[PDB]
Amino acid sequence: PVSLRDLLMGEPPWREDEICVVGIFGKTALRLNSEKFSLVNTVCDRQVFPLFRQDYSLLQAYYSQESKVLYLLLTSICDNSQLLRACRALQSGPHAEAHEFWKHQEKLQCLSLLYLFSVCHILLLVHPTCSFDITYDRVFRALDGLRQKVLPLLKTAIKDCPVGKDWKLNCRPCPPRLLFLFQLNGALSPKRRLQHALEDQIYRIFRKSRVLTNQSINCLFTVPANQAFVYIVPGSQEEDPVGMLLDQLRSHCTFTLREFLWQHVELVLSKKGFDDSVGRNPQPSHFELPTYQKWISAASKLYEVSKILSSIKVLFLDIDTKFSENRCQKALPMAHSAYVHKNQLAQALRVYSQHARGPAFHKYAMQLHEDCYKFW
Amino acid sequence: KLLPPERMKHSIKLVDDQMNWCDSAIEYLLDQTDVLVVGVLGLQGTGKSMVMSLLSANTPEEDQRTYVFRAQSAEMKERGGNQTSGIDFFITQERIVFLDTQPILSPSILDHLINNYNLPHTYVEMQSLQIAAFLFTVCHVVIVVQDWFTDLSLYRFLQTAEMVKPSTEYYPHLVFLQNKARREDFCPRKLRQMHLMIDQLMAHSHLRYKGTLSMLQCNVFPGLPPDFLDSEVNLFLVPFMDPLFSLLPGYRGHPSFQSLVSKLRSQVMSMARPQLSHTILTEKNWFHYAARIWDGVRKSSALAEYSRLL
Amino acid sequence: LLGSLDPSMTIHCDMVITYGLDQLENCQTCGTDYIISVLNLLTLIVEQINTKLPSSFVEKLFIPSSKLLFLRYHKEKEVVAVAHAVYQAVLSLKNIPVLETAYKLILGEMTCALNNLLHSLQLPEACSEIKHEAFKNHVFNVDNAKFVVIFDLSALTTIGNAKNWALSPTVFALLSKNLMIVHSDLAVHFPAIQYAVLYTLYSHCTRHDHFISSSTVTTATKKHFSIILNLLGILLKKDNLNQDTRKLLMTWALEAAVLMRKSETYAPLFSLPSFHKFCKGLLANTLVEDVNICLQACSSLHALSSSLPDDLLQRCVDVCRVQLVHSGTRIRQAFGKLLKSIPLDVVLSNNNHTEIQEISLALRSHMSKAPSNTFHPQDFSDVISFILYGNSHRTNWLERLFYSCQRLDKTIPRNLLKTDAVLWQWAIWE
Ligand SMILES: Nc1ncnc2c1ncn2[C@@H]1O[C@H](COP(=O)(O)OP(=O)(O)OP(=O)(O)O)[C@@H](O)[C@H]1O
Ligand SMILES: [Mg+2]
Repeated sequence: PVSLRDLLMGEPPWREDEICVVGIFGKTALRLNSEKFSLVNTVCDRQVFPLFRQDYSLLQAYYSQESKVLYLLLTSICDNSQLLRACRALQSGPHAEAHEFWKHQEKLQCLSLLYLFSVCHILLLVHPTCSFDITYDRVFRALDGLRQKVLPLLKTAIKDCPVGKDWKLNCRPCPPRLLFLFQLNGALSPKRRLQHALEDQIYRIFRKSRVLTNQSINCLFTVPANQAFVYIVPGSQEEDPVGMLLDQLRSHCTFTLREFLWQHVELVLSKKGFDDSVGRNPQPSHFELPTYQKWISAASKLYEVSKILSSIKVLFLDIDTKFSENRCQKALPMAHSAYVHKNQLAQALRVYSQHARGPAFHKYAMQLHEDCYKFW
Repeated sequence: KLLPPERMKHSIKLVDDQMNWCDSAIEYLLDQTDVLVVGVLGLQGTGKSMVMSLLSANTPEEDQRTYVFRAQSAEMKERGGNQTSGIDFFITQERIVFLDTQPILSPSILDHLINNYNLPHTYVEMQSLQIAAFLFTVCHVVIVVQDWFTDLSLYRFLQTAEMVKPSTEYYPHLVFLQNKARREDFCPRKLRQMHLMIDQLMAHSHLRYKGTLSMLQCNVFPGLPPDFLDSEVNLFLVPFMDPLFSLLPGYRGHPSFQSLVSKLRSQVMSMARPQLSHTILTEKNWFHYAARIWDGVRKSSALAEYSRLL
Repeated sequence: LLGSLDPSMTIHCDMVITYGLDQLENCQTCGTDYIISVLNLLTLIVEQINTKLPSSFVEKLFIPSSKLLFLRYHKEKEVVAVAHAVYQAVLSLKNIPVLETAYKLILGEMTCALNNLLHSLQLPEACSEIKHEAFKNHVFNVDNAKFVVIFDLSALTTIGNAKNWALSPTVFALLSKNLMIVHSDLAVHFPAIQYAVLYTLYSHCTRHDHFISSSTVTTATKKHFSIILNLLGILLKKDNLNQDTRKLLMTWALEAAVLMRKSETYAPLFSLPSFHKFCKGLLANTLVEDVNICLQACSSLHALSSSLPDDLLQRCVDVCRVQLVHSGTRIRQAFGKLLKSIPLDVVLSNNNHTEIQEISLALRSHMSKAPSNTFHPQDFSDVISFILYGNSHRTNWLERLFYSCQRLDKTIPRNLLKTDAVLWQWAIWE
């Protein structure tokens, strides 16, 4: 378990080995043990992550030789672990600076998510509750637009790589498969019914928003057409070790997640691939199983990638900022057409404040004050 | 001769399913002044109906079938659907108004609209903002119900809802209610972190989210000194509903559900009652004021401007 | 193969010990099926070699660098169960010289964790009489120390719940005086540690009838009952106790109260000062916000109503008088039954009722304040209707009215809001 940046720099014992990359991302509550680490610990059957152990984003990697599967974890502001640190730093060290700080964090998370979808075969989404979050519909739409725009730079970055022919054109091993993992959280066979209902709801919502199309090539990700892609984690006494220890002390004084993931990993490890298309005329989908060195050759080049900064600045707090700026600009004419001069200035300022406001009111207020003072 | 006005056994709808005003609550209002209005906001299954019912005219010892605000059934959770729709109205014998609203950004509502201007997602997003703005301008206190701590997406929605209100600007009080709290959430170490995160996430909200409803003074943490918290925000925790040595019960690490519910109800009844507008309103006048506000919110300009940006 | 024979031979112990240690020292990043087998083998080795294990084995099995201490941090409950079983097997040996080594190592680790927790709150160190050199400089995280303390207490319960171990720090003395620091400030920030310590002490004391018969082994347990009563009385008088801890204290107090009346041979035990402190704590637990706590205290006072000095009966009379007017019907009946058990020479004597005097002070304080003008016409109409006609037209309605008449933006004790007399007086004044 080492950082992704510290792993691409450096293998001979397993250089030639067919591996399958699996990515993990989502939101996590303020808990002692993150749900992402538990997933890797249970799938690998070993304590991979031990217990009690400017930029707020991180990418970790881990390779399991017994299963030939590479795991990639992503932690960002969406996780309460990093948000706590961000708030703590903000507490020690303006309405406009905080907005920009949060916007920058969101942009960094978006860039990391974009990179994760280009170097993975299967992606998992975790959530602390069974209810589906609809904000992901907008997040995915915003990610697809950015992915379809920085495509030439990404392809030119890996142009000189032994990845293959289809990989060089699509800038990805194959259309990734998205899997969902929900937590019971005391809710509620009922589990199967809830899983089917959630699958249908997610499919319909993503289909109406055009996120999922008939052709698996233009889509950012695909979902199985006959297998299950939604898993609900039931409650257990594993979490909160203090409670488990207390219960044990009191007693002394008197499918599965692995199978759910293997049903999808086996397809990639058997060169069969993923075939999902219901447009009555399916087209062949590219697929390629690389080795450790072959995959690293492309991952290292994609991780180092000049024009991405300018292309990512066009893409959310952007809508809120634009709305606030528009409101302030519209309110400015009313105050500028209202006005010794202290009384007039105060009246104009009050009228402007009562007319409109937002996240960029200080700039407009200062501009109006300067204009009023320069006219007398 | 000095008989009581009337009594209500169940809540009535204040806003229809199609966002239509319902003029049927005036039959229970009087000409009395100094009224208190309480609102609620939350996700699909946080438990807004149960909390509103237990805070208005219900007790935990009763059955969920007698709640004034219908709760979710066992069969409804199996399909991932919502229960409350529109806006509900209810007044207790103490002359306190309680308003229950539908979930915001609900997947069930969106799915239902699918099987029926650009995309339904924008419509579902705008409806939530409209309801939030209406509640922010016609209520004295607004309670936010959450299942897990720090969604990080609810704060942005709360701040943007305030920026599109209809129109010395009035700002109601805000209460952060964490439902289904566990033992690990009742530790002082985590409590301090929760307070710090809340204070830092709404440093420029303008809402009255701090200064009152301090669970530290309600004896929730007997020996915790007040100086342990740098700033106390309006936060409350509600946990999951429920020879002599061998009969000792298990250790839970937090007070009983009934005790916490009673404390929260006691504190909500003592909330301040400022003036909504520049005129002393009565129980009957507030109805007309709210109706006018709803009519103006539906046909507003700021909301349309924000909708055109998506 | 090892389990076939009985522990009455002299087989090669070095071979099996080395074989087990070799696998234990290299079982960190292993599967769940292998760790369980290694731990089971270790338990079988310890059980088979009875009284023939050198001090080096137990010494190397409980050190900071030992792999056994890190194997209890597993997520699955099965691994923790076998890990605890190993501790139980080592603590169940009949060889006193080797048992002391493990006992001291466990106590040292506990002291190190407690010291780390105390330092985390910027407090001085404590428990320097059981410190160990193996943990001279070790740092434990808050979650790690909080976990090891409870784990060690649970492990100690093995010998604490024994039916007959002459160690220097006895389990009773350790949990009653060595770990007394957990009740000063560690209870507010880490109530789980205090609960675990109290639970272990209660479990060990209930197995010997709370050492009431002794108030070789009899002469050693001739002063444990007094210590138990003193601890219960001191901890009950605290006004900043946890809800879970108070319930356990009430259960223990009620059990002890019922036990002191089981036989007449315990009559001379009612003159010790510890009994007076215990009774004071019982009286202090009454009139609290928790109905169940009050019921338990009332039951405990009723069980030992007699044989009590007049100084305490006089205090109980006032408590009963105040509880006669309560919103709940169970409290009224319980306190009425308790009051009927006091002789008439005390109930009708001319001593002052201090609980009745607090009520007067609260009413006076409320009347001396400036009017709030929060009483609405409807409230007045309902109150007057209930007096002039007998119909209140409201379906515990007094407390709701009182709460609805208060404003948080702008003094009566909360424990007095359950008394009907205070509510009626306040309503009439309003
Ligand atoms: N603290 C709690 N302990 C136990 N069960 C709870 C708790 N909070 C909520 N529930 C249960 O979870 C469900 C919550 O749904 P409820 O009808 O109370 O409101 P809601 O989900 O906010 O409403 P809607 O679905 O109309 O948006 C109910 O079945 C309720 O019984
Ligand atoms: Mg509801």
